[PDB]
Amino acid sequence: MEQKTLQVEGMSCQHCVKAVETSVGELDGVSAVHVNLEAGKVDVSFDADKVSVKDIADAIEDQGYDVAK
Amino acid sequence: MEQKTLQVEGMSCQHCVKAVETSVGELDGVSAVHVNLEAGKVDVSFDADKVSVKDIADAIEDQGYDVA
Ligand SMILES: [Ca+2]
Ligand SMILES: [Cu+]
Ligand SMILES: [Cu+]
Ligand SMILES: [Cu+]
Ligand SMILES: [Cu+]
Repeated sequence: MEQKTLQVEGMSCQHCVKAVETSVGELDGVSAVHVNLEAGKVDVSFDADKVSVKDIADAIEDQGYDVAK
Repeated sequence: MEQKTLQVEGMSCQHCVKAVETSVGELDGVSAVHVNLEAGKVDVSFDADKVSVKDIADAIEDQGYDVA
C-alpha cells in the first residue's frame, strides 16, 4: 500500500471536500481519502498496482482544483 | 406572488450556491430562487400562503449559512 498527501488549491468548504473524497474514493484501489480543508491537504491510501498518484491528482483537477506540481 | 431578498453569509463556491438553490427551491410554495455568490444575497419568489420568509431563512441556515 502507498499513502500520499497531495497539496490542493481551490477548495473552499466542506462541499469541496466531499467532491474530492467522492471522486478520489471512486478510483479502483483507493482505500481511504480524507481532507484537511484549512491546510489544503488531501491524504490518500491506495494500492499502487491499481491506481497512481497521477490518476488521483487528475481526479482532483477534474473537480476544478489545482494540485501542486 | 411575494418576494424577499435575504443577505446570506458563509457561501464560498458554486457548490454552496447549488445547495441553497436546491434547499430553497424544494420548499412547497417557492416559485423561483436566485443566488448571487459575490454579493451574498438570495432572492426568492414565493406564495406566502404556503411558505414563509422564516421557512426560507431556516432552510438556508440548515444548509450552514448565516441569514442577516
Ligand atoms: Ca397558509
Ligand atoms: Cu466549496
Ligand atoms: Cu465547492
Ligand atoms: Cu462552497
Ligand atoms: Cu459549500
